[PDB]
Amino acid sequence: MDALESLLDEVALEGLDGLCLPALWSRLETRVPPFPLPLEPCTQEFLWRALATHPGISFYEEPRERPDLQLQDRYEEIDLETGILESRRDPVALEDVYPIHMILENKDGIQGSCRYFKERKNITNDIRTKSLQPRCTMVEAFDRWGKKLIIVASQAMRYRALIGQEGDPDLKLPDFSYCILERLGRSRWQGELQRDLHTTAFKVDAGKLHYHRKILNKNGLITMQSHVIRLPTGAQQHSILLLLNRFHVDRRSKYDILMEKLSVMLSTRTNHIETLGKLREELGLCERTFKRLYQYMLNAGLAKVVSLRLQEIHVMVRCLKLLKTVPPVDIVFERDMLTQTYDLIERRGTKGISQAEIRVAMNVGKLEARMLCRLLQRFKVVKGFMEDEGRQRTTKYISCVFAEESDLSRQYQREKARSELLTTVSLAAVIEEVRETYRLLKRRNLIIEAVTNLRLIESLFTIQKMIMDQEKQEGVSTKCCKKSIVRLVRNLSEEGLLRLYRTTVIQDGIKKKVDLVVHPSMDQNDPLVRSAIEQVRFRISN
Amino acid sequence: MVTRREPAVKLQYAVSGLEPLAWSEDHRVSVSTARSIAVLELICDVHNPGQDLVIHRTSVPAPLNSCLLKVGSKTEVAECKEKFAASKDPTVSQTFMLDRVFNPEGKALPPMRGFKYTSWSPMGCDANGRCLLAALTMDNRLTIQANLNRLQWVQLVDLTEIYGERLYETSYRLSKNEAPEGNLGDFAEFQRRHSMQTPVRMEWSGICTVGSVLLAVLFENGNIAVWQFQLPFVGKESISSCNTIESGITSPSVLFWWEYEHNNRKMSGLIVGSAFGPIKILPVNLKAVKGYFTLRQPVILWKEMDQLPVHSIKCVPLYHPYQKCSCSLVVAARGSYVFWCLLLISKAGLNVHNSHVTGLHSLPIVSMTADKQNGTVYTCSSDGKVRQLIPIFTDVALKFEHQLIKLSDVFGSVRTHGIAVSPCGAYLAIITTEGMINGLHPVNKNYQVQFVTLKTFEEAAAQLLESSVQNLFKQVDLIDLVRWKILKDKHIPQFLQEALEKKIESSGVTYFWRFKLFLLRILYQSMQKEPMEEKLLEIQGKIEAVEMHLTREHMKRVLGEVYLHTWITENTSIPTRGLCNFLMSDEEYDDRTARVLIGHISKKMNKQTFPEHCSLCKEILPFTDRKQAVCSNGHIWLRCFLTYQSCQSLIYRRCLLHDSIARHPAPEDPDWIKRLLQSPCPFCDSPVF
Amino acid sequence: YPFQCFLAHDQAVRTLQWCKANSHFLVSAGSDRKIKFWDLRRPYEPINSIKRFLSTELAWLLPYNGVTVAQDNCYASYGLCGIHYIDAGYLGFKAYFTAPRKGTVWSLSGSDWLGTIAAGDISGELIAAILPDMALNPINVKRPVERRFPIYKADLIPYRTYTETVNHHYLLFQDTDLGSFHDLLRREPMLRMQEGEGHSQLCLDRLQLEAIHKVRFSPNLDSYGWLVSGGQSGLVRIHFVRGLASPLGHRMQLESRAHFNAMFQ
DNA sequence: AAAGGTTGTGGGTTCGAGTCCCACCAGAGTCGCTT
DNA sequence: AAGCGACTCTGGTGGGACTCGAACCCACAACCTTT
Ligand SMILES: [Zn+2]
Ligand SMILES: [Zn+2]
Repeated sequence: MDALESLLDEVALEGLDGLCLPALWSRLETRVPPFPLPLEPCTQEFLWRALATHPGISFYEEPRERPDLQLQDRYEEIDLETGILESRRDPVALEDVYPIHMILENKDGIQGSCRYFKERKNITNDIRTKSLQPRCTMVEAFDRWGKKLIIVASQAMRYRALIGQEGDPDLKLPDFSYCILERLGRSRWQGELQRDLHTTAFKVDAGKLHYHRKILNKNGLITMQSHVIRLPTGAQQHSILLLLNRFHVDRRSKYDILMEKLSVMLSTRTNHIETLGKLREELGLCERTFKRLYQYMLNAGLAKVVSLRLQEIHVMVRCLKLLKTVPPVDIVFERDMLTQTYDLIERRGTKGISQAEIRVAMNVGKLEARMLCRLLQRFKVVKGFMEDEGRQRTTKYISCVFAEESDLSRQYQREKARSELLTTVSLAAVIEEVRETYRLLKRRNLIIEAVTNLRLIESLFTIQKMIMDQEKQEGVSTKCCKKSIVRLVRNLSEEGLLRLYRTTVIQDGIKKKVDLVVHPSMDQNDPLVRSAIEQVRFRISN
Repeated sequence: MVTRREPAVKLQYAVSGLEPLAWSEDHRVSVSTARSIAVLELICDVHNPGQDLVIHRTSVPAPLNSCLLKVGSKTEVAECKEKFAASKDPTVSQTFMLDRVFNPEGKALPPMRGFKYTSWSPMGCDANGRCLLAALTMDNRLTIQANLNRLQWVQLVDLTEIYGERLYETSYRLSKNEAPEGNLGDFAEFQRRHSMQTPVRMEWSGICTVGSVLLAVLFENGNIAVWQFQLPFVGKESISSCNTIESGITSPSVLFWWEYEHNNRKMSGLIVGSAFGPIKILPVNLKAVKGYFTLRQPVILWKEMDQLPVHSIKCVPLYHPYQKCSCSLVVAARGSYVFWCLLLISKAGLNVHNSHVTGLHSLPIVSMTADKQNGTVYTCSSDGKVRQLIPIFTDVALKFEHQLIKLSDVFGSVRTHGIAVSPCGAYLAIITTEGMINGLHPVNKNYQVQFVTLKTFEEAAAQLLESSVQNLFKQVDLIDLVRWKILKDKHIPQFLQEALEKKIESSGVTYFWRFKLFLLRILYQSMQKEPMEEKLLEIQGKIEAVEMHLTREHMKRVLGEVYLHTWITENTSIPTRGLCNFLMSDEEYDDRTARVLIGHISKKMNKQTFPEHCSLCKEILPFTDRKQAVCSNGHIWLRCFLTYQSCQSLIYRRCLLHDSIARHPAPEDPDWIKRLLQSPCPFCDSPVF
Repeated sequence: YPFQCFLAHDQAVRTLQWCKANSHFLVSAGSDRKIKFWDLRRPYEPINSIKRFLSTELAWLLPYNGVTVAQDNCYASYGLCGIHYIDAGYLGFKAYFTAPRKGTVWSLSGSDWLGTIAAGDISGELIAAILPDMALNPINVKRPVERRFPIYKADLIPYRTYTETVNHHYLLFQDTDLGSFHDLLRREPMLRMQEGEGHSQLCLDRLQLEAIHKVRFSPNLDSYGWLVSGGQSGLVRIHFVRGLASPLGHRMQLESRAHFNAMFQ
């Protein structure tokens, strides 16, 4: 890319927040591919004239001086063991130069983040004539305004810098989705991690960031990778890396580069077998690193656990072997769509059909099938039962001919009555007290039984394990999440059907979270919870 | 032969208007759509290894303000509109309230600001060497658009605005004695003043010789306005005339230019087709240019008035093998049929033959394209059939033989809203949409542009070797087929290499050296951009060698013109002695013609140095190397690849491929280098802009 | 074979009306639930597309610039389904809700001579409605219910397939006294209709044997006040709307008789 | 004796569902001016 | 008075966007788990 365009591109790769003059030189000096000129003081005046004479660039005075940029370099890019680790090595999270303040619903359609967008004033006509002749030298401009001078490229230039030449300018994005893309852009070759965007850039639910990121993936403006953060804990964290397509580079990983070497080694060894120790010794690896590689190769399905006698390799020795529904409805001329939809639902009968499965069967839009379901419910001809499958609490719809006799009805009615029994049987180191569907009522009832039969239960894991086995005996393929249980236990706490007691006990230099759950009939002073604390501290003792 | 090319292009907005896809001589594809014109620019990218079509995307925005055709005073028209809308006659009142020409915007009417039609000019019409885009909205705003910088289209002129004023200044009379100033308060005269300036369709002429181009605009009442533009077109300043000819054709549907040559005599006319069926060529009786001349009397191509609307017209120059003379073939889409007519000047004057090629489609033809080099016709209908239709010469006139191309086999069940063909017939571009799925309607509609290969690589390679036009940019669509093969197979196919070496040996014109440079640069990209490192160094050495050859030939031609015009003793705009030194620098090339030329120049050159100075220093630039100049302070200035002057200006020109750079001409430059600076890029023949 | 075809709708085009006052214009509605007005000189873009509920039939009464629409109820908000007049767009009025209906209106017919409209429902009711002069803004029509009346309603009276329904039910046709509309809003057929509107629930466990499928006013000046209708029963019924027949129709019938008898003999 | 597959954990990903809330609608009410 | 045509004032629903609840996934330490 040409030097003069690389300048204007760098001005446009910052967002609507723009650049200070010292930031611009810092951006050019840190550019990849390298900036062609030496950026001498005379050159800085030449480039300043190239900005002032360009009609798309515009200049503002902001109410307060901006901070200077940090060394942005995100990654370690070294190791003392074989290879190198390019995991994120955290700089100090100093005060962000570019805090997110989205320009919502703009009548001119310009978009981005700018904390001063309503407060800064244009000084274009002070820096240049309307004939685009520059009125100030760079040194005069920086003397007069300093960091308060802010350079911004036109929206057309900024959006182009995000989509490249192959990208389509006609595509409008939601302001939040654009501000994600703009937040990627200013990161250049080292994209923002999705973790960090929702945690500290946008400060939102991970669901919100994912949802708004969807459109950027759908139109293909960004590239997705898994990436690794090396914490000061020494443990290392998985997170998503977002790279704007211009800046995409396929990032490798220590375990990836080392598993390739093991794959090359085992695939070039004509047996595809070696003992773990030699697989380590040929790479100089420690067992702590290598056991990850072994289990990754196994979990990738590339290899199999094998053991052979030493006389078979030439005492048993551990080795690795490498090895690698509803039919569509024909709409009739002669009946209305409500009649025809009811005819469908009766054909399904006792099992019912979902709104999404109706939609596909009826060949209608999402909003159209929604109105069909709404009307038939309001007409009282069809009845709706919630059913949890996968991640989704769908509704299944059954006609009132079969609804009462449906399994969904019968199972739900049993668990409702069983719940009414189990509720009405209720009686009339430093502990802290915390603040419908068939399967959901089953899980509620099972916990209420447990706290009724065992007035204390020692951990949320014990609750989960019995629930997991109970659902597995029923044959449920999904596996119950910890958060689902603890949110469920929170619901029962607000209904007052149990207490959950939490603390950390400390013993022999180690600490354990306790998370006792007890029947409401006892408070944290009861000898039973004290006995539970003691017997936990006992088994935690060295 | 027909297979899909990899990138489908997504469109954000509904495809809109008449015959909505076109492919310019400049390899920009425009689709007219409800909110923009999307322009797809095909680049033979030499900087990346990706096998897809490298499509750069730009768009013309739809206008923000609705267009009112001027029919009277602002108050006089307002009282008339009230009169008609309030009329108690159902016919007058509903004719006013339904017809959108009288009602371009309203309280509950959707604005018609999307595009009705688009036409691409010939090359060389823009201020750069490029073509202009004529764009017509559905509210009858006709505009001329250009992309002067790469990023943004700008409107150069609105022709409806000018024509409305020029009609108003003549009280809507073309001949001032011929009609009264009829009262606007009469619905027939009211309708007429709208009808007489509502554009249907428009087409550009070829380049008339100073260059000029005509634009003919067809109006609903059968008037045609022939605009004349001076070139390069820069706005209202370049509009040399507007003249209106009364075709008299009722309900004219479509227009095309006829231009033809026999015995080196130029002739031309306008061919016009009615929505009610007939087709006629008008003599263009009025024009100002002296080199052209015009047909003497109208000829009727189809007379029947069968009410099959003439939806499209195309024509192609041919040479008839048996009549042993040049002839023009006209093809016109008429309902579901293709009408064809062959026009042949002879001693009898025009000899004319016509027929309908029949059985092509079971629905009306929605678009048509002509392969200008062969007369191959393509035709399309919304059932997704596309039919290739080959003209076969007959001892007199023609026969047409045709075959379906199964888009089903490449895209599945699909609707096709338009087709276009690349200037060399390399690709067919198709506006595809979701088709009927086993008789069900698709739930959601999403327009796309998709491309299919019309030619094999071997035919594209052969046609480039035997190319009569001998400019790569005229043939980007063929060298893209060659490019795709090289990137796919990571080697240059041997027969192409051998044949190209034979051409370079036997002819050696710089076109073949440019073709070699293309193959080698695409080869370098193919092999992942230490035997691979040794191979990379080898072929990069070959690129540098042929790149150096093309440089010497251009430098020789530049000095081979400095010698011809009056000696620029002030050395004003060419580093003449530096170029002479650079050419003499090696004895490796024996060309005595250069070595004596630099002899004659160096004999004639001044002993005064007149050196080039670095503007950041006022210190000399030595002229060490082709690409760039440097000074002791370390500044680096690119050199103009057309004149080797250093591009020290804050704005300078860049090749379409960014392979080369050029300086802007200045008033101090003599005419001959102001002409030299209009040359295409010496390495890639692309516009340097 | 056709001279012209164009892809009017993205889904089955269920109904057409061609403009009487100027035949350059046509309207169509399709099961994409758009009403599209067309200029047949310029078919590439409709004059106006209005997205609406799914519609079964259209009527274009000569004197009014817009079209009156009969809906299939499957996408309308409950209590807002029925029959709407929709201006083609220059006057810019909102849609005029001429009649609420619970069921789908299967068929619609505008009498040009009467300026009234008649509509048949799967409820088995036939209503008629008088439109206001739609050159004038409908929002002033502060109580549209005074402008509509039932012609008849068919009830099944006990006595999924035809024989099982016919063996166990009969059709009670209840006919309005169309002789005059005095005290209309207090007469039992209007109360019966008004208790039908909004509140009544559609029946889906039967053949719909009462449903009315076509309605047609006479286009002829002779019999201009007559209507015919028929439905799933295969019965076809004829009615004279005596209250809308009028002295001007008699005046015009006799003068037209005289002119006709002079022209043909 | 003498040690590794097997598992639970804090947090992020993501997938399709139902929910939101604003604009619009249909009806009834207000009342300045007219009749 | 009785009447009219804007101008409101009042309950109800859907359109697209978006909160919601769930399982699914990383990589680690814990150690149960094995000859
Ligand atoms: Zn210098
Ligand atoms: Zn070039």
